[PDB]
Amino acid sequence: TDRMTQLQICLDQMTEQFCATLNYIDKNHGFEVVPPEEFSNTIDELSTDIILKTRQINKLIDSLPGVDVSAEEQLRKIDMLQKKLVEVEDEKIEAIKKKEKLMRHVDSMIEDFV
Amino acid sequence: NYQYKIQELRKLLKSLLLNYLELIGVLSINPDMYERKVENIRTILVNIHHLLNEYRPHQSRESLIMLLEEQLEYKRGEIREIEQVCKQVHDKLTS
Repeated sequence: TDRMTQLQICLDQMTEQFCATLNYIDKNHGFEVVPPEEFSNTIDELSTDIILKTRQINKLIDSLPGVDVSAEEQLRKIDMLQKKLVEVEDEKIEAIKKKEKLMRHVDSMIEDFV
Repeated sequence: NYQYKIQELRKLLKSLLLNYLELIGVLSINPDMYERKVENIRTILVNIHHLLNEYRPHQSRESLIMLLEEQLEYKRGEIREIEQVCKQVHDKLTS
């Protein structure tokens, strides 16, 4: 699933941001080389993205398909779909049989020069 | 149980943002804790990843169901497409 992948890649980017933050905090000021009013700017811009990423992630999780569905069901829906496939294909052969049967009919009259 | 897994996945995210907000100053947390925090903000992240991975099988079945369904619709499409033609022929022949 793509959504599941976007959720993985998203979580990946956030994990990195937490690291960039932890190490930026930790190393510079142990949270009490860069000036005070400076360490404050970045810290906010770094924690602002982390807040948005948390929203984004929660939305992806919400949009995951079959998120509120169990496994037992998924397996049923797959069996149900396979069965409908067999049927819809039986219908399709019939539809084609007939179309082809008709086309021959026309071809007949035409080659008959009529 | 992939549903319970989505539940805990949502709790961790909560407590993760909590711990961060404290660590980053927004919320209160006395200094000697600065460590417990950072440690938590790592255990939680690992737990999330692990939890997310365990969820893949579920999202794969979904990937299948989407295939199947796409097929099914495509087929029903072809059938419809043919019925149309028959009617169009019927027109050129009747009207």
